[PDB]
Amino acid sequence: GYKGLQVQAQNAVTAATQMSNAWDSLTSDLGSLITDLDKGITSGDDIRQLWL
Amino acid sequence: GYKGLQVQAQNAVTAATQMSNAWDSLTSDLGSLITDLDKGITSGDDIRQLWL
Amino acid sequence: TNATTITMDQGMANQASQAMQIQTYCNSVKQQVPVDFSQFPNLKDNQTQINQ
Amino acid sequence: QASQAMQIQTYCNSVKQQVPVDFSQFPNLKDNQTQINQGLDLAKGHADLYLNTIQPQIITNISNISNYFALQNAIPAVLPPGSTKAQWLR
Amino acid sequence: QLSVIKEQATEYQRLSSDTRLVIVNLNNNLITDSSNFQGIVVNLNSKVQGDNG
Ligand SMILES: [Cl-]
Ligand SMILES: [Cl-]
Ligand SMILES: [Cl-]
Ligand SMILES: [Cl-]
Ligand SMILES: [Cl-]
Ligand code: NA
Ligand code: NA
Repeated sequence: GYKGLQVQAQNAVTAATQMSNAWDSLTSDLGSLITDLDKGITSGDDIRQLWL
Repeated sequence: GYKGLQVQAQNAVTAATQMSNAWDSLTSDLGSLITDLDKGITSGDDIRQLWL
Repeated sequence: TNATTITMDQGMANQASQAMQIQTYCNSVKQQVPVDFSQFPNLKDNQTQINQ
Repeated sequence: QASQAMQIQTYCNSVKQQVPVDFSQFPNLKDNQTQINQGLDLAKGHADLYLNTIQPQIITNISNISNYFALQNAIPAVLPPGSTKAQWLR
Repeated sequence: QLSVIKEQATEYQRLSSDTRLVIVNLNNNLITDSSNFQGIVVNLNSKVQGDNG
């Protein structure tokens, strides 16, 4: 039972790690979008179309 | 007799666990609503509209 | 962007399916039964060790 | 009744949940143990790769394709109203 | 009007959270019962295993 719980926990770590990395991509990707807008590579007119 | 009762109880655990999870979603979702309201009450003209 | 959205999605899903598995295992572990070696004086210590 | 991806997903989740074996109390199974545990370890590797790399990749690539052709759901075979032949070719 | 809803929502969040504790207690009661029962079956089985020898 303990061995099995240990495995469940290990699997949970993996899952949680994947969740963190997913959020990190979102944050980083929003950062890129902020930069691209500021530098004038993109505008709120075409970013709007992306999001819609 | 007890084997059968054991099963009924095990099924009841599952059901109770599902209830827990359902209430957890409600609590978390109410939390989001509280945050969104609070950040909308103390924010700019269009930022206010975002949060609300 | 499109790929980031999907990473968030998949990340969430993998974490929630994983969560149900460990949830079940935990409910299952909590249901386990202690040992009773009270008829064997030579195992009194193993009992308190196992049950702890 | 389950989608193709749901079937692989199930297998992956199922394999990841297994526990490695310990047949140390059975000398006659020492070899089965190292076989099972190596096999299992590898399988979990494959499972993880599917769940957090391949399945998402597939869903992504198809979303991109799906969106583009949703918009360009047709090909103008004649010269569309008001365009130089030059613009149409571009 | 927004502040009154926020206050109200906060009250409900607390109630939701409280309900969840009640449910935790329910789960433990059920888990205890389920466990005691498994134990009964096991102890009966071992008496019968013995009597069959
Ligand atoms: Cl993309
Ligand atoms: Cl003894
Ligand atoms: Cl004890
Ligand atoms: Cl209450
Ligand atoms: Cl009994
Ligand atoms: Na970051
Ligand atoms: Na393998």
